[PDB]
Amino acid sequence: ILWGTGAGSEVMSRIAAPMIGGMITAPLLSLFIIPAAYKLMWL
Amino acid sequence: EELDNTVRLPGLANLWVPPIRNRIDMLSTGIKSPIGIKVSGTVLADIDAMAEQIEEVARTVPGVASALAERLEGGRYINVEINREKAARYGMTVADVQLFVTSAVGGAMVGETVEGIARYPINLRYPQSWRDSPQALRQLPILTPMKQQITLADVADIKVSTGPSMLKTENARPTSWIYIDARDRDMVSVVHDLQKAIAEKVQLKPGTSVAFSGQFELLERANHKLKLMVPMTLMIIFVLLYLAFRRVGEALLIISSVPFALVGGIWLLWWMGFHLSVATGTGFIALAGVAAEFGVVMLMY
Amino acid sequence: VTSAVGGAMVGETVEGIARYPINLRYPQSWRDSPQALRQLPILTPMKQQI
Amino acid sequence: YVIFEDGTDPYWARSRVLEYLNQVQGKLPAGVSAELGPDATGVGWIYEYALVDRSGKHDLADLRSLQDWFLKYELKTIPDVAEVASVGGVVKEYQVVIDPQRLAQYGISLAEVKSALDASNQEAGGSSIELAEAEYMVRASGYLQTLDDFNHIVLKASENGVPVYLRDVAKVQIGPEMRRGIAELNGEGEVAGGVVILRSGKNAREVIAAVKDKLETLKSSLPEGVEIVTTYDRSQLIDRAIDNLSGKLLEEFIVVAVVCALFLWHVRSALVAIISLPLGLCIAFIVMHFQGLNANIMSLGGIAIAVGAMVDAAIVMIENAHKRLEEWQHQKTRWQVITDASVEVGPALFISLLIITLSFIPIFTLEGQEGRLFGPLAFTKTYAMAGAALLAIVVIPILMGYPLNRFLIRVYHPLLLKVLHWPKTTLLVAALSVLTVLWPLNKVGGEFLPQINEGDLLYMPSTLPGISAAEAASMLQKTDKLIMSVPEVARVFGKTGKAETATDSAPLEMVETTIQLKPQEQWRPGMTMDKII
Amino acid sequence: DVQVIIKTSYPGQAPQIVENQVTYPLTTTMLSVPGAKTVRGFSQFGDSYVYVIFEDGTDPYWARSRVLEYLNQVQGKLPAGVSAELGPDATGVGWIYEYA
Repeated sequence: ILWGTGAGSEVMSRIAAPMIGGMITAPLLSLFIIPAAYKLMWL
Repeated sequence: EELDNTVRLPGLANLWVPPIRNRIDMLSTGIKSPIGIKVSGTVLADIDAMAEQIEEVARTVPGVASALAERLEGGRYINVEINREKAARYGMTVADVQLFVTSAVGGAMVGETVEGIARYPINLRYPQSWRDSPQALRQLPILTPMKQQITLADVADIKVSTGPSMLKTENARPTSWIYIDARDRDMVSVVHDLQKAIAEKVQLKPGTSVAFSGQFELLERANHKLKLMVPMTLMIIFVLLYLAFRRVGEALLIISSVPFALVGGIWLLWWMGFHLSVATGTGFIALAGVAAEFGVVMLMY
Repeated sequence: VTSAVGGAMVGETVEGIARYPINLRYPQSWRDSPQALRQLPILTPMKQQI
Repeated sequence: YVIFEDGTDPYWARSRVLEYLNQVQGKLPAGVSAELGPDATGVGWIYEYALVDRSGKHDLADLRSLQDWFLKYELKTIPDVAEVASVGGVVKEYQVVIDPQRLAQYGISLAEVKSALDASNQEAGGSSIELAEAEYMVRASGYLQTLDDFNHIVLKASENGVPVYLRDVAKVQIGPEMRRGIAELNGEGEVAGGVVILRSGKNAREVIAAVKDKLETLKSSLPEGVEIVTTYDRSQLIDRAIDNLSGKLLEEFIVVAVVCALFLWHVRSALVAIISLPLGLCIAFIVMHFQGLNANIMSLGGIAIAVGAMVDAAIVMIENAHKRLEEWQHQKTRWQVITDASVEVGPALFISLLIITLSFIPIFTLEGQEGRLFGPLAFTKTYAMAGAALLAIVVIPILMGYPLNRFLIRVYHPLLLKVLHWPKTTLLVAALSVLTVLWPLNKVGGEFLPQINEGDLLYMPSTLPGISAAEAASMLQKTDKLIMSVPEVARVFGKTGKAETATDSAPLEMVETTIQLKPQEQWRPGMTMDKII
Repeated sequence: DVQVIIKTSYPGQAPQIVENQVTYPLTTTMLSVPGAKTVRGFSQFGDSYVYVIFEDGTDPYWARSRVLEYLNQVQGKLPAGVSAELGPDATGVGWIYEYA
């Protein structure tokens, strides 16, 4: 629905772009921020 | 762009819009164009002058393609002041002397004939040679009740003047609309540029106001709603997170992961060439939950 | 009875958005008391004075 | 007046009535037309003012025109305003006094005069002419705007003769209409004013504030020497009631705190109640919002007793927790004492709250005007008690987060020992008292409402039908000047007749005078309301 | 949105006359209808249109039923031959199919 080019695809692409953009930055960082902060918290 | 460049036709301010969106705009606001400025007040001359000034200042913004203000006093009238003294000297009431212009120079209907189910109206008027010019009206033959022959200049003074062509009123107050057309630059950018310009190089007049309408009002409403909508989402997420981990520490730990999601989303938005709208707001409100879900999975494992 | 003595509305003058009524009545001297009504002048359709 | 049954939607009734209105509009006389009343009830009249002139420049006709054509259209645009109806003043009219002598002289009947008047007060159509590219639309005059226009009206035109103008037969002047209602301020003199009506079941304070702000911003465009003097408003009474209720509730909470500090030797367990009593009320109001049920003065007066009935469970819980946590001290994780000790009294309090909540259904039972007036009170009481039950069941965390008694027990114990030795005698005396209670019941009458007073008064005299229009004004001025002489009245606004609204149907002999009284801090030493009246 | 159209015909009357005698008493009267968000209105050389747009979540038929009452209430003040007629049950966005 992001690469879609049809009828009514504008709104769906606009709604999908933020989610695809965030699901590349939030998980990649979480993978390192969750264990770090959790180890800090356990001590 | 090709359509706009091919049909210039001096004498028209071109405007191209989809049908459904254009009609929804005209229904919700009344302004056909995406951007519009309403000049309100009580005096027609002040409103017209202010609209002219604003229209003349708006077409200097680099992003604007055209700007046109609706004129209130753009109507030509032929005033026939019927002198009552003269009209009485010949023994004829006002109605008897204005019937010579409501039916002869006019042609108002008199009835309708039926044919099965259909119905068609009837007309009555003088020939065309008696409505050529005001000088042809001043020579209109008048058959007085005294069975006399006189002209229309002996009982009335006819002149040409200007006045309102149509009176648009919103909430029982006269208003003048200004249609702006800008297709190359952003919407909020040109709106802010016009606000600054008409607040800098144009002075207001007591009794008249200026209000931006069209898509901007709905944009501002949705923006305020989305701005006040984030706390509810964050609170629901935190509550449902404490419901699962039974600790505030882990809840805050994994709820502090949505900022990275927002950063990534705005970066991708900038990279793809999209603009910030209500669709992107909904996208962010939805992405918050997915980020929280991923954090929950990671921390649970 | 209704016009000369009553003074009923017979039209309205327009002064912008306003509207003010019009009257039609005899003088006060001819409609003061019943003895004045018994002497109210009347003009018959044939222009007779009674 | 078309009166429907009880329990019908007012809009449904209005639509049904209008459905049959159009069939009659064609049968009435030519000039008259029936109009539907406003969307308001007898509680509609909320605001009233008067257009006073502190000079001799503007007559009553000018003030009446100002109210009719300027203020009426400026005060109707308020969202929740049903209508603003004018009262008092004079309606200007153009009087054409005919002369019978001239009618007989020139031989002209009244029908032709009327026809000539009707055919000289309009404008003609100006359908655009086929001029050059620039299109022109015609316009013809003909409206009547001056007396000189009236004078130049052709009544009879004769060929090769002399026409007869209206001036040769009649005399045109400007005068007053036949007044159906006259208002007046203090004995000073007559005035013209307006009355604001509220739509059925809306907020009065908001619309009153809106109309006051509108009048404030509009006062600039008024003529020189014209003022708007208010004469009535509900906002004052409503604010007084709200302030009284708030003060009583605050005093009740302070008393609860003082008692908790006195009987428990300075412990802040009082907070456990100060936070549990308000919360309950909240729930009630929430429920009220889901079934309309606007809050009147009675539903507001009932919560003062609702909280007094609710405080018992909180006090019992606090007292039992204190007793148990003091007993433990003989022998913060180890505060299962506060929760076990709580549950050993919880269920009894819960069921007691439930029975006191359900014992109010006989007040929902009665319907009609009694149900309409007393309903909200019982509803708010029931919902408050239900919320109190819930909280008391969940008032434990607030309980864990936060002398004179020996005299009481020493006075109680011997009396108990003496009573237990004579149980049948005690039951006999109890029955004897329950029987003796039958004396005042039959000596006390039953009354539907109490008389609730308002800060204002309304004077209305019973009169006779026969009355003229000048004698009415004289009587009104006399009564106003007599009322204004009392040292406690602050402003009197009299009105004889109707106020140009379908809700007012008073004849020209019925006089209604609104009297505003000075604040109680200024009346006199003593001089209660009864003495004032 | 929920829109109600009131179209009134005043044969051959300058815009100002039709705005003073027809459009003004209608635009000022329709602003008191329960739930009226805004009331636009404009008059031309022979006609007068008034668009009443209501608040959100309003029944499309309750609005018409409530506008009819105020139409009846204001009909007594209009000029002799003028009569305000209610609009159709559609709006501008309802133009579905067009042929030639």
